[PDB]
Amino acid sequence: FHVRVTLPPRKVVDRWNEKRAMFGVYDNIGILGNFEKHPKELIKGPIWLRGWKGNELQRCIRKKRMVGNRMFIDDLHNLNKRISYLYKHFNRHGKYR
Amino acid sequence: GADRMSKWTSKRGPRTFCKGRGAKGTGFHGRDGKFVQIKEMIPELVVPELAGFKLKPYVNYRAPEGTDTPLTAKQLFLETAAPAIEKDFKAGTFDPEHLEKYGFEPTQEGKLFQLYPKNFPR
Amino acid sequence: SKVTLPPNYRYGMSRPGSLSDKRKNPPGTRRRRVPVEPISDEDWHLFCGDKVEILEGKDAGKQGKVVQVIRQRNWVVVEGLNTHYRYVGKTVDYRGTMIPSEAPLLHNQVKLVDPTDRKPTDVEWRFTEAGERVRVSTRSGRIIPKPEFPRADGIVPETWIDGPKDTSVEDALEKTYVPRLKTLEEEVMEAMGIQETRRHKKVYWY
Amino acid sequence: GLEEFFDDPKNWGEEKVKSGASWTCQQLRNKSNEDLHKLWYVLLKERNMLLTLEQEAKRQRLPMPSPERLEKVVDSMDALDKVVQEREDALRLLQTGQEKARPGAWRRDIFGRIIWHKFKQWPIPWYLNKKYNRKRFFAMPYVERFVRMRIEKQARIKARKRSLERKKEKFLQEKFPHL
Amino acid sequence: ARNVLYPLYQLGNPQLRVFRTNFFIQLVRPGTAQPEDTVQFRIPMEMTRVDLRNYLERIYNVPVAAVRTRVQYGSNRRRDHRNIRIKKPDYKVAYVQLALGQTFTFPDLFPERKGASVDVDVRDQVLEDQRQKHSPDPRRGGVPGWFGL
Amino acid sequence: SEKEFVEHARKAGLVIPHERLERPIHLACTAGIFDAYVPPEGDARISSLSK
Amino acid sequence: YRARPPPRRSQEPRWPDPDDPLTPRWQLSPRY
Amino acid sequence: NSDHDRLHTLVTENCFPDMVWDIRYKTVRWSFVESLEPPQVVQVRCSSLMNQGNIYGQVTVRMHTRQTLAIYDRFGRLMYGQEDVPRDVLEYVVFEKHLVDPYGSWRMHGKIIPPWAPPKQPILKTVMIPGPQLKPWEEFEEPQ
RNA sequence: ACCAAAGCUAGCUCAACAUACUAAACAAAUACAAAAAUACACCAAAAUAAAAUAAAACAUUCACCUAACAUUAAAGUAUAGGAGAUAGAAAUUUUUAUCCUGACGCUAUAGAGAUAGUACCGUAAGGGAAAGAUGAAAGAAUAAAAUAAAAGUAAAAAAAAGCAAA
Ligand SMILES: [Mg+2]
Ligand SMILES: [Mg+2]
Ligand SMILES: [Mg+2]
Ligand SMILES: [Mg+2]
Ligand SMILES: [Mg+2]
Ligand SMILES: [Mg+2]
Ligand SMILES: [Mg+2]
Ligand SMILES: [Mg+2]
Ligand SMILES: [Mg+2]
Ligand SMILES: [Mg+2]
Ligand SMILES: [Mg+2]
Ligand SMILES: [Mg+2]
Ligand SMILES: [Mg+2]
Ligand SMILES: [Mg+2]
Ligand SMILES: [Mg+2]
Repeated sequence: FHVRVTLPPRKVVDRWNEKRAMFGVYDNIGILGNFEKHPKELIKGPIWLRGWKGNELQRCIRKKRMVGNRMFIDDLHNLNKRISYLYKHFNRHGKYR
Repeated sequence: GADRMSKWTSKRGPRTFCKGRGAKGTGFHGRDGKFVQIKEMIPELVVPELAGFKLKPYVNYRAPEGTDTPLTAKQLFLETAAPAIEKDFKAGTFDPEHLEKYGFEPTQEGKLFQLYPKNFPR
Repeated sequence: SKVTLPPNYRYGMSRPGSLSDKRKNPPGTRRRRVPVEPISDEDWHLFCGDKVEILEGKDAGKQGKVVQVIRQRNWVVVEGLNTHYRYVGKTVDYRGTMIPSEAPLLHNQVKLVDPTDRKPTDVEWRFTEAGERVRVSTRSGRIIPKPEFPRADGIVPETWIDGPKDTSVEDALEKTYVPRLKTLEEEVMEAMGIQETRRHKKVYWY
Repeated sequence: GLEEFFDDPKNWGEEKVKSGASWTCQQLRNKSNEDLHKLWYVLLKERNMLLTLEQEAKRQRLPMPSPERLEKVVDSMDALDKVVQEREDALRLLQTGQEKARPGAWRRDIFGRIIWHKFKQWPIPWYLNKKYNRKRFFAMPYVERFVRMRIEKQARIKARKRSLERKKEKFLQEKFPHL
Repeated sequence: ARNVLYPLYQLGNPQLRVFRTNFFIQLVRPGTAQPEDTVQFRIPMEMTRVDLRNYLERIYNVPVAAVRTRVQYGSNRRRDHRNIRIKKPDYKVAYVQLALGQTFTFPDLFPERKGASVDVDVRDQVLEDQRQKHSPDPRRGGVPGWFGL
Repeated sequence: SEKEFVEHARKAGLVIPHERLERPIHLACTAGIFDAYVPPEGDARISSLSK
Repeated sequence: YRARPPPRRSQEPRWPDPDDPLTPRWQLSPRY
Repeated sequence: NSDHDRLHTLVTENCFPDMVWDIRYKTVRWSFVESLEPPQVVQVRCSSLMNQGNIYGQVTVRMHTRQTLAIYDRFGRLMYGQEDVPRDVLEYVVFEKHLVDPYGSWRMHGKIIPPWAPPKQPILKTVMIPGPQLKPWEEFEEPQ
């Protein structure tokens, strides 16, 4: 439980940088823009997670279906094993049934 | 157990394991079991005469160097054949079919020191 | 020959293969990495042998001559300006020769000074119309000559005497190459008169 | 002439022995092949003498007098060898057009890699060679999987190296806000 | 030469000639009492007895009579700081017996200088005198001698 | 089972590291007083009178 | 600061390269 | 006052050790009270070394003056002498300056004491001077 | 007071883009008992995935399980199933070009096993680690400052009687 004996360097974080000032600026692009673009298109990230949300099993299933043809050998094997384990646990284990 | 990182030399085996250390062979085995050495297989050092040679292993420190201009095939051709080709073309006797008189070797199988097969060590 | 260094290597104004550096950092050490500002060879304007001024430190405003530069840590050192005093002659029952050694300084703390007004200036690289790249000051607008410095060997070409195993300049610069289409082997054989009639047989390569 | 392995007897006990600078490529190229051939042995004798001196210094547990002479001689011999190799390469390019002085081929061994198999010199053709015939230059169908693992491993190494370099650049920019 | 491809020899082939040899040898002082006519060399591992005989007879013009070679194995017991064995390279040792009755004795390549010994003795005496004069006076009992009074 | 101690403080400088310094030592003084003054034997009885 | 240009959906027709092997087939079908 | 930086500025590298080495772990109370005879320059000497092209000039000054020196121990007890005694001392202070150096501060370099100078004041404590330590195979020799 | 304790870095992780994918070294030697220059050959081979598990047993069955078609729906629908557990489409529809890419991921028992597939352990296939911390300068070790905070000891062995406390 030994704790450090010196003051850590105080992080000089500013609230008025470019990212913090323009955070989510076009969140209402559709509503205020005569609908052409959903707020889905502003999400940057993995291809299988743009404008989508699910639990671990659904996320693994979607990843395997979408980008499973470009995964490495061990990555695909790990994804398959994780899918199998999640299927078994979710469909056969738990309390509330 | 035995080692695996160590080199597998001739000192690490039985009597029947007699591996060479990298020296080139110099003959064959004769009739009664002896080794017959071939004179032509032994290298002959072509050592020049250094008695009257006026150069030393080190250069003068104040001697200037030169800009690095590695010799290329284009420069070698310009130095050895371009003047002859130009003079012959001006004279009008140039023969494109025959180029052996200019140092060109159509086939390397004839001469002693071949270039592509590299018949000479050094 | 060159020495190899681990990526986690700290430079301490000592030769990497020197005994002092070896005793300071054994081969089994890997210290914390210090942040070094990336400055390229085309933007490093601090050379060895030029006069510079000191910005911050105990000797604020003093000028000195650069004696060494270390590009790995962006260090520049001047002779006898930023000094701490250390004893070099240490024995069991005797001490002495307390000499002032000098600490290294950064490029942000050392800036070049032009020889005209002897005042601090900012150096920017410019391309001259003559095909040369010479440092040009911006505060005044003048070029700074390259600070020629003697090499570490310790010999100057102006005073050199040839030994028994040195070639003369004329012999070294004499050109005797005749660019023909013969190999060194063929030329040596012809020169020494070695006659070989028989030729090699057919040799298969695979 | 067995004394040629040693320096002059008047320089034996001297602490420092001075010598000239090393030979350079331009100076070597300026010379003819006769002078190059002679200078090779001129440097060979000096290199043997310097090696003898270094070994004797190690044996006697004393520093070698000015050991830069061996480095200078090695550099000069390397420059001479480079010059001769350049001349031979230029001549063989002019005469045959082959870039490499030894025959070779881009083969694919049983491990799936692409290698540059150099050719050895034999007295019999390839189809009659006991030792050469049992070699295998091709990959079996079970090697594609390992080739894919090699590709993926190299890709992972390169990707994490790129990420490391990007993180280092960002950290340096944050640490030195000179913009 | 070494690290080069020797041309294949077949019946009637030309004699193999090497123009610029790649072999570098060292002359070493024997660690064991050898006869007067024996000279000890450390030679590259690719050199043979005939190669060394030609090397000595042609480059140096030495009338050699016999050559006997052996391979000395370098120790591989010393461990690095990573517990990895460090191997000293193996080397070939050759003994050359001269022919015409010439006797070779390895010279003293580091003769001690009387002037150098005298200078070293003078420096040692000066250092001892400096240490003696810097030694504190026992009668002072640790009180510094720099102050006047 | 084979861990060892470290940090054996030793000072051993040789002529090669003592002469292989790239930059030289920039002294600010000298070893001693060259041409050391020898005061005259009589000073105690001459310090009494100013002139 | 000044905000980046708004994301706008281009009204001009889009035609993927038929020679690209990586383009999806639904963008090359006649229904597209 | 134990001001090492200003002491380095004032005295030179040949004067700092001889005055700090054996005093770092003691307490000194040095005061200046009077100077009967003003310091007088005795001689000036110059040494030029052509290896580096550097010239050093030292000036010797004879000084007869009065201080009050009291050197204390690390435990706070008196060691050398009382604080109110104004003893007279005659010394020869030799200063050195590097003329080639653009800055060139005048720094104290050496302190010459005459061989015939009276012995310094005795210390307060007693001192034991042991004889030569003898191995069993050595017999003591009495000097006469 | 010893033993000790605290650094912030090495580097890792997850995605996007991407040239389009077995890196650099390959002088000589390397499938003779690998790193041994050199002799009349022989070379090549395919034939289903199984089971652990679920059906509370276990026999028919048991999604993913190293084979491309992605997304919004039709739809968990039609169907297939000891018609049980469970499995499960299709016809037909939607998907506007590029930058805006970094981190409400870890900081040396964490993050890759990794300082390294190295020491070491096995005949072999194979398994597989721990270990870094001063400072602008150690070319400032008669070296300078912060904690003297875990368990274990010493400073300082114990005096009838008892879950050690109230
Ligand atoms: Mg083993
Ligand atoms: Mg054996
Ligand atoms: Mg045996
Ligand atoms: Mg024989
Ligand atoms: Mg033998
Ligand atoms: Mg069951
Ligand atoms: Mg159950
Ligand atoms: Mg059962
Ligand atoms: Mg059961
Ligand atoms: Mg199954
Ligand atoms: Mg049925
Ligand atoms: Mg049932
Ligand atoms: Mg770890
Ligand atoms: Mg405790
Ligand atoms: Mg009780």
